[PDB]
Amino acid sequence: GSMEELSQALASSFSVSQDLNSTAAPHPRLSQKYSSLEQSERRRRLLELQKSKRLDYVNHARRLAEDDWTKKLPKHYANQLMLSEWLIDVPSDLGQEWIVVVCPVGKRALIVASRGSTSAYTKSGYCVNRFSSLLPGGNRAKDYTILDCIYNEVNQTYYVLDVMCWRGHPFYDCQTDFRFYWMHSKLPEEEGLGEKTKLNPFKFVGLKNFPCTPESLCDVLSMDFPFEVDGLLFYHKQTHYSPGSTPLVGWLRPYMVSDVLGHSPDHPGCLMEN
Amino acid sequence: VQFKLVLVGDGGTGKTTFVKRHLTGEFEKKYVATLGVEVHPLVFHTNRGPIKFNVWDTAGLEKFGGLRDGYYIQAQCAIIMFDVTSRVTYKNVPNWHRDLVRVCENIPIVLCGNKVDIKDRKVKAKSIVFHRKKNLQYYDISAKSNYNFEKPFLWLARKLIGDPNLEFVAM
Amino acid sequence: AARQLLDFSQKLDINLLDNVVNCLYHGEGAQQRMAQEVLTHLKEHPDAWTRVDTISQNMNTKYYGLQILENVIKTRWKILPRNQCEGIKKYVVGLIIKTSSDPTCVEKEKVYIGKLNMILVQILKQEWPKHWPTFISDIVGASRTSESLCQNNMVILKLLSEEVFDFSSGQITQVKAKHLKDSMCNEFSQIFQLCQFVMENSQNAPLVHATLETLLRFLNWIPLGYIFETKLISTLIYKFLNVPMFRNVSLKCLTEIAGVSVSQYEEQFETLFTLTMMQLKQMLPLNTNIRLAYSNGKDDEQNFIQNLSLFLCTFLKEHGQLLEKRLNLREALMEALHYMLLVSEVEETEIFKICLEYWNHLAAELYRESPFSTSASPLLSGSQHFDIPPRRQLYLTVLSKVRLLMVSRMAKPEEVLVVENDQGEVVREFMKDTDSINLYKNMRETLVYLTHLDYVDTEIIMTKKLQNQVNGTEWSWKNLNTLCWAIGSISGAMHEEDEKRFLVTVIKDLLGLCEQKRGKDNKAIIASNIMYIVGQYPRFLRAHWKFLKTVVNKLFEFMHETHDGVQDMACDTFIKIAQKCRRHFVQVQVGEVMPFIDEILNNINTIICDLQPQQVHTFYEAVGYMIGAQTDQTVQEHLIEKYMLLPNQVWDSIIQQATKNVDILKDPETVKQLGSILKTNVRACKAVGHPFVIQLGRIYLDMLNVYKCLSENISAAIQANGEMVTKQPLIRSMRTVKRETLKLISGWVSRSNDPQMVAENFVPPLLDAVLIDYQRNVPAAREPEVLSTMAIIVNKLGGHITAEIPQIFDAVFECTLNMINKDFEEYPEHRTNFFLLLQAVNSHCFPAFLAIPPAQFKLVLDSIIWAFKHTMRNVADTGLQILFTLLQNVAQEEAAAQSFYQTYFCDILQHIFSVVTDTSHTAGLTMHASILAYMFNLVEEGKISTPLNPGNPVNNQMFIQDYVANLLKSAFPHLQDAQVKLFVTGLFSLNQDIPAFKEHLRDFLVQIKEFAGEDTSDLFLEERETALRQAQEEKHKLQMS
Ligand SMILES: Nc1nc2c(ncn2[C@@H]2O[C@H](COP(=O)(O)OP(=O)(O)OP(=O)(O)O)[C@@H](O)[C@H]2O)c(=O)[nH]1
Ligand SMILES: [Mg+2]
Ligand code: NA
Repeated sequence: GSMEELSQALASSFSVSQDLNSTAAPHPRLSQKYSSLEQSERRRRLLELQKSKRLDYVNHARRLAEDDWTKKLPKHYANQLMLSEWLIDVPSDLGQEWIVVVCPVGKRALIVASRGSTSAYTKSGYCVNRFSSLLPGGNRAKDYTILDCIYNEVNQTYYVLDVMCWRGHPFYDCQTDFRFYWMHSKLPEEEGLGEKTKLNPFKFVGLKNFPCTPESLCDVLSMDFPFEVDGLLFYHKQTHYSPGSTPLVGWLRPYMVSDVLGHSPDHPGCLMEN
Repeated sequence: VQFKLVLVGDGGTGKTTFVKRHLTGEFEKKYVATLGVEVHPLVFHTNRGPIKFNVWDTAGLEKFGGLRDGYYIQAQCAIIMFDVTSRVTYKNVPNWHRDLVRVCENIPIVLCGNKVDIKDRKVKAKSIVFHRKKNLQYYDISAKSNYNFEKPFLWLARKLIGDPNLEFVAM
Repeated sequence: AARQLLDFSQKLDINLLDNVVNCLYHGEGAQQRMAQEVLTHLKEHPDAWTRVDTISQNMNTKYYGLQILENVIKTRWKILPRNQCEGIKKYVVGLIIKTSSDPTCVEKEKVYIGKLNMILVQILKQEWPKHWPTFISDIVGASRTSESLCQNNMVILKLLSEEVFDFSSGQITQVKAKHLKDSMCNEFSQIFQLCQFVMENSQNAPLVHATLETLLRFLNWIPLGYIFETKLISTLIYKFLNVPMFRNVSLKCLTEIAGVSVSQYEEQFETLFTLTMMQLKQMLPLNTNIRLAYSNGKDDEQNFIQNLSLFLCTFLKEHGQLLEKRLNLREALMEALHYMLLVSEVEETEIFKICLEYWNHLAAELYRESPFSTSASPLLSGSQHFDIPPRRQLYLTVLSKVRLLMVSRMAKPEEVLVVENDQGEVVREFMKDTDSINLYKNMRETLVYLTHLDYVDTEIIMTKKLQNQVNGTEWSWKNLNTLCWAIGSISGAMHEEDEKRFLVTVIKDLLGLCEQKRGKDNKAIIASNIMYIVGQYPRFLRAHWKFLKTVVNKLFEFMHETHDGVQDMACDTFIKIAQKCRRHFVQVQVGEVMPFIDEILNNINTIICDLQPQQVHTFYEAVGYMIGAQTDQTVQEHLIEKYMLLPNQVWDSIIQQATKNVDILKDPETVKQLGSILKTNVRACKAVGHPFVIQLGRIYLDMLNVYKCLSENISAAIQANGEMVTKQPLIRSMRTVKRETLKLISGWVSRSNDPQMVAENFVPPLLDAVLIDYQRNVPAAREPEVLSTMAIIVNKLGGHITAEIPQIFDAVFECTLNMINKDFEEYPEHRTNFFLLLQAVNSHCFPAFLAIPPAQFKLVLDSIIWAFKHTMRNVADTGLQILFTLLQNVAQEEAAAQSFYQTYFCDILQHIFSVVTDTSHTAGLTMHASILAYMFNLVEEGKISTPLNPGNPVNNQMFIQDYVANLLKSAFPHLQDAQVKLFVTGLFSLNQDIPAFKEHLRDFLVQIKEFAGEDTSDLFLEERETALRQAQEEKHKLQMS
C-alpha cells in the first residue's frame, strides 16, 4: 500500500547529485533503481569520443593553485576529484584496455601544493589539513602541484592515486596510463617526499597499478599491501582526468572480484611511573 | 560620521569584555573592574562607507562610577547591558535607563542580555520585557561565542543614519 | 604641567573649564581630565557657587558643579547648618526660575535644567513635608501664573513621582518612602486639578505633552478614583489620541489604565475600549497594510504601531472575557482582533513577540476551556451540534487566521552557530535558550494548542501551503523552510492514525517536488526538509521498520553528498533517529534475519569515508544510543568491541610507538590523532553509559600515562619560554588531549552505577597521573578542568571518596589557593573551579573536614570567606552557598558544633558584615540575609556555652547584640546609637522573615551612605519598632507546636 510505495519512492527516487551507480550507495545488485543502471559500455564510448578538449585546464589548475574564483567546471575545492561508479557492466576488453589500482582504507582528498604550502580537501571541499610538503609548490609561483590521494591514518601517508598538475603543468588532458606512468617516475625522485621530516611531515607514496588480465587479477588478489585494503578501482587506460563521477573507472570490494570472473581489570602498554 | 556611544550596565556584566572583542578579537576571561570610563573608537565598514563609534565603556560598580551621568552628556546612542546569568543585573536596568535618558532625551538605545552561551540561564527570555514600553531594541549576545556580536551596532548604525538597508561589509 | 590638583590655591574657573573640555574631546590626556575631575572630589566643595555662578563647555561645567552639589545634599544635608540648607534651598529655586525663564533655554540643554530639577527633588526628598510645608500649594499656584513655570513644574512633579514610587527602593529607607509615599498622596488632588485644567484649557503644545508625560508617571500609583471617576479617560481618547503629536503618550496612558484589574470599574473599562476602537478606526483604516506602514514608516508611526500592539494585547489579556460576555461589545472585539492580525504581519521581532504573547494566551485559554476537536463535518440528526464550547465559538474564524500566522512565520527551531573555542578549533555550537529559540517554542506552543482545537484546519492550511510550493509557485527556500518547520513543530499534537495519513501526504509530495526542481541548490533544500520532518516523527518511524530502514540507509547515502550542508543534515537527523529509535536497531525486525546495528558496524568505514571529524563524532555517538539499548551484557560487550575497533586500532598503533620512544607523543600529527580518538571515546561514552567501562578500562592506564607525558611537555615548555608558548598549535593540541581525557573520565563516572567499583579501580590511578601532575606543573600550566573534573566525581561518589579527600586536597588545595590569593583577578577558571570542588567536598564529603587538623580546617574556612568577598558574581555566591551548607553541616555535629561556634561564630559575622555594607556585593543580598537570619535564629538556643566568659550578664543573645552594635559602631561612627541599636535589634526580630531581613539590610545600606547627625531624629525609631515586634509576635506563630 501507501507505506510500501512511500518506502520504495524514498529509496529509489531521492538524490541530490543524481548520478548513476554511485558508490555513495551499495552495489545495485543488492537493491531490487532509477539512478542506477546496468549499462556502461555505451556511456563509456561516448565519453571517450567526447574528449575533444575544449575546457581550459590550464586556467582551472591555476585557480585551485591561487584560490582565485569564477559541462561547467567546479568552482572552489569541492568536486575536484574524478569519481568511479560501481563496476557493473564489465568491459569485454578489460584485460588489455584497463588497469586496477589497489586502494587503502583512508580518506580521499584533493591535494593542492601552492605558493609555499600544501592543502588537503575532502570531496566536499573541507580542509582537513594545511601543512608543509616536498611537493613542488609545497615549500621551502610557477610550480604548483595538484594530486588525487587517499590519506591513510596509521601510516600518516597520503597515498597518491592520480596526478592532475605537476610542477605547474596540468595533466587533465592526458590518458591515465600516461598519468600513472608520470606519477611513478616523478614521485620516486623528489628528495624525500616518501619520508617523514619537519619540512615533509606527511609522506607521499604512489599506489601501484596492475594489468587486468585474468592471471594478474588472481595475483594482486594474493599480494601483501603495506596497508589495509579497501577496494579495487578499475581505470580505462585512455580516460582523461575529469572531476565528477564516471563509468570510465569502476569500483569493486575485494570479495566481489572472485564473483565477477576469477583479581581485577587492566594493565599498561606503557609502563612509565604509575 | 563619528558617533558617541555610552555603554552602561551593572558590574561584571561583560561590557569591557564585549568592547575588547570588537577591537582586538580576543576574549578576556578575567574580570578587572573598569574605573570611571574608558573611550574606545570602534570602526565598521558599511555599504555606504566607514562608521566610527566612540564607545564610552563606563563602570558599573558603584565605588568606581566616577563622573557617572556626567559621561552621558552629548551621547548619541547607547547600549544598556545585563548578564542573563544574574537576575540582579536585569532588575537594575531601569536605573541605568533612567540616568541615561534624564541626560539623553531621544537617542537610539539597545538593550543587551550578555552571556547567553552559559548553559545555566537564570534570566529567562520570557522575563525580558522592560524594553517594550521604553521603545528600546533588545538582543541576546555573547562576547565569548560571538553570538549576535554586531547586532547592537548594526541597529544603532541603521538608526543614527537613516538607512534600514544599511549593512556591515567588513572592509 | 598637569600636576595641578585643587586645594586652596584660591584657584580660577577657566582652568577647570578647560579640563572639562578635554574630558569630552581628546584622547589619552582626556583620561587625565577625568582622572583630574573625579580625583578632585576628595576634600569638599567651596567652589560650587563659584563655578555655576560663572560660565560651549560652560553648561558642561555647571553640570559638573551641580554634580558636586548633589553629593552634598544627599549625604550631608542633615548635618548642614539650617541657614545653609535654606540658602541652598533658595539658591536652587532661584537658579531654576531664571534658567527656564529664557526662550534660549531650548539649547541650554535640558541636561542643565533637568539636572537642576533633580537637585530640587533631592532637597525635596530630604525635607519636603517637614520643612517645606507650602511647597506643593506654591508650585500649583506658580503654574497657574506662568506657563513657563507650569511647564517645568510638571517636569518636577514627574521626577518626584519617580524617586518616591518608581525608584525609592534602594535609594530610600522603607519608612522614609512610606512617609513620602502617603505624603504625596495626601495632597495629590491639588495637582490632578492643575493637570485637568491644563489638559482642558490647554494650548501650549509643549506644556500639554509634558503634563501628559507627567501623567504617565502618576498612573503608576495615584488612587484609581482619579482614573475611573473623572473626565480623564475621556479627555485622553477625545482630546489627545486623534492628534499626531500626542498620539503616543496618549495611547501609553490608555495602556497603563488598561493594565488595571476590571473588578470595580466594568463600566469605565468597557467605555475605554468602546471609545478607543472608534478613535482608532479613524486613525488606522482597517484595510491599511500595517506591515507596509511600519516598513516605510518613520520613528513616530513605528512607535505608535508597537504601542498599539501593547495596548491591544494588554487589554485583551486583562479584560478579555469582559468583551466576550457582553453582546454589544463583540463587534469592537472582532475589530481589535483584526488589528492584532494586521500588526502581527509587521516584520519586526519585538512587535511580533508582543502579539504572539496574546495569541498564545487566547489559545491556552480556549484549550483550557476544551482541548478537543468538535464533531465530524455534518451535525447528525439535523440540528446544529452542541459540541462547540461557548467561548471558542466567538473565535472560530480568527483561530483559523492565527493558525495561518503560525504556519506562515514559524520560527527557526534550532540555533546553530559556528564557534572557534579556546583553541584553533572551529566546531558547531547549538544554543539552548536564546530569545530566538524562545520565539520558536512559543509559536510551536500556540500552533500546538490550535491543532488540538481543530487539527483538520491545521492540516488543510499546511496542505494548501505545500501545494503552493509544488505547483502554486509560492515557491522559495525561505517559504519551504518555514512550512516544514511548522509541519515539524506539531509532532504529537495529532492522533497517531491521523499523523500517518498526514505524513504520507507531506513527504510523498516533497519527494515528488524534489525530483521536479532542478539544481542541487533546490534539491539540497528540499532534501534537508524531508529529513528534518522525518526526524521529528519518531513514533511514525517506530511503527514502520521498512520505512525507518530506508530513511537510515538514505541518510548514509547523503553522508557522501558533497553539496554544502547536506552532510551536516544527514548526521544531525541520524542522531535524532538513533536516540528516539534505539531499540529498533538492536532487535531483529520483521522481514529481517539480523539486527540492523550489525550491518552498520560491518561498514563503519564505507559510511563515514567522506565525513569531517566533527560529523564522525556525531556518527559515533548516534551508534552508541543503539548499542546502549542492547541489554544482554554478552551481546552488548561484543557490540562495543566492534564499535571501538577503528579508534582502538589507531590508539594501539600510537601506544606501541610510544612504548619505544616517548617522542612521538610530541609529534603534532599523532597528538592531533590522539585528540580525535579521545573525542570519539567521549561521544561513545556519553551515549552508551556505564557499560562503556569495557572500553575505558581497556585504555585507562595508558591514556593516563600519555596524559602525564603531555602535561609535562606543556609545563616544561611554559617554564622554558613563558605562557606565550601557549598560543601555538602543538601546545594547544596537547591541551586538547588533556581536556578530552578529563571529559572522558568525569563523563563516565558521572554515568557509572557502581561507586565502590569506581573508588577502588578508577579513582586511585587519578591521584598520580592527574592530581600530582597538576601540583607539579608550573602555575601557568595547571589545567583548571582538573578541579571541575574532581568536583564532578565527588558529586557522584560521595561517601565512597571521602577517605581520599585528604590525599586529593594535599595535591591541589594549597597550590591552587596560592595562585588565587594575592588578588581577585588572576586565574579566573581556577577560582570558579576550585570553589566548585570545595562545594562538592563540603556537600557530599563533610566528614573529611572533621578529619583534618584544625589549622587545615581553618584554611578551608578562610578560602570560603575569600570566595564570598570576590567581585566575580559566580565565585562569591558559590562562597555563600558553601558557607550556608557548612553551617548547616556543623549543626549536625553536636560535639564539634560548640567548638566551631566558640572559635568562629563572631569572626564569620565580621566577615559577612564587611560584605553586606559593601556596595560591590548587593548581588549577594539574598544569601547575606539568609545566612545572617539563620545565625541569629541560632542564637536563640543553639549555642550551649558562654562566649564572653561571664555567663549570666552576657547571655549569648545580649553578647552578640552588643558585639554587633559595637561592630557597626567603630566601623560606621557617623551612625547615631539609635540607628545602630534599632538595626541590631531587628536582626533578631526579623531573623525568621527573610524577605523582611533583606529590606532591613537594604535600609542599613541607605543610612550608612548618609550622615544623619546627632540632631536629626526622622528615623521613626518607634514606628519601625512596632513592625519589628509585630514580626516578633509572628515568630512563635511561625514555629511553635
Ligand atoms: N561565559 C561568558 N563570560 C563572559 C561573557 N562576557 C563577559 N564574560 C565574563 O564576565 C566578566 C566581564 O568582565 P568585564 O567586561 O570587565 O565586566 P564589566 O561589564 O566591564 O564590569 P565593570 O567594568 O566593573 O563595570 C569577565 O570575567 C568575562 O570573562 C560572555 O559572553 N560569556
Ligand atoms: Mg566597564
Ligand atoms: Na558500471
